[PDB]
Amino acid sequence: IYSKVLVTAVYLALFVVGTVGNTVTLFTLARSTVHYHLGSLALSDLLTLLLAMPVELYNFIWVHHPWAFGDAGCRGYYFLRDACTYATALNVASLSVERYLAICHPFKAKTLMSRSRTKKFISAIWLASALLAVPMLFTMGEQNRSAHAGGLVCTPTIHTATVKVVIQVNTFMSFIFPMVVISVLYTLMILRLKSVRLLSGSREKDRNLRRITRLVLAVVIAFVVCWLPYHVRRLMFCYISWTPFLYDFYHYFYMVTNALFYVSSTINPILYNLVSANFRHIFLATL
Amino acid sequence: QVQLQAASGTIFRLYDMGWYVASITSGGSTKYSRDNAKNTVYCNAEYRTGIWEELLDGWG
Ligand SMILES: COc1cccc(OC)c1-c1cc(C(=O)N[C@]2(C(=O)O)[C@@H]3C[C@H]4C[C@H](C[C@@H]2C4)C3)nn1-c1ccnc2cc(Cl)ccc12
Ligand code: NA
Repeated sequence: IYSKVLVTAVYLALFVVGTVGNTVTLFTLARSTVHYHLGSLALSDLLTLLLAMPVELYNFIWVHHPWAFGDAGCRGYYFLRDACTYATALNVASLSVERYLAICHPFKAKTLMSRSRTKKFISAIWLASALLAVPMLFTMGEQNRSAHAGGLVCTPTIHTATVKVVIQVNTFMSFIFPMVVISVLYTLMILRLKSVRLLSGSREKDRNLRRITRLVLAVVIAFVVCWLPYHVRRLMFCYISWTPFLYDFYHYFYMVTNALFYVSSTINPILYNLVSANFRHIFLATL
Repeated sequence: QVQLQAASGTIFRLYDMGWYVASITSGGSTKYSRDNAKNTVYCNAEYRTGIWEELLDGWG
């Protein structure tokens, strides 16, 4: 029991901070190209905190058995977590693309990223994320488990070998591919930043660009810290078929990776206020 | 932080140095002599203190 209250208190703290911060971020940003991407990130976070976490607390932390949400809920819950996972990584890579075009091709960017085209590119991202999460719908189901007391459970309903293929494919599409593109574009930007005397031809616009680029890079580092351990846990299920020491190391590594999933949804608003003076004043005004 | 004498202090990069008459730039393009490595050229110098900072000019 003692572990349950410890985990439950950590989740509640994240839910309060995350909910208020992302909700304010939406209105604060409301009243330009950067603004839409940060808006989309706030929305992926709100879904994660409002829908995924209440299911996790009831049917995982406190009531292990039996599953209480029905077959449909079992399928819906795994589908949501994957859909949020794709949406976050895709937004951060696209946000990285907008910074790179501003620094290395300033004139070309004006047409390439236009407000009308920005609204359309974000719609595609949400549509793509839901489509990539469709396979987990079919992988998971609700089954009556005989005689570990027998009863209704949410468990994989396909062969265990095929399940491993689904987990590995998601790791590459959701994490490895985004990291390669983000690494290459940021490497290029820093080489330009360390060389050019003035960007955009004025001091004020140069100073503005450097501050915004620094803010986005902080978003990237927080993303790598939270998500990379989570993929390593998933990769252990596939390749790591124990003593008392090893058992405990695996138990705690699993719980730590679960908390990190929610921490990712709460970090951004905090970063925005620290890095930017202007956002803080408007945010403080709205909050 | 920047000090003018040759320049020393905490400088990420030095850009346009000239006599205030003539000016010299990193790479040597000039309008009216420079030792780029030595950080040596009223004397006014353009500089930056970090990669993320704004461009500033300081006098000696
Ligand atoms: C053999 O697996 C591991 C070996 C070593 C360390 C581990 O995690 C830290 C894992 C591991 C990974 C998953 C792991 O990520 N399952 C899933 C999950 O998210 O729940 C299940 C199963 C599939 C589909 C879906 C989503 C993935 C992958 C539900 N579960 N899981 C564990 C499986 C079995 N016993 C374990 C014992 C300990 Cl002490 C710790 C972890 C264990
Ligand atoms: Na998110």
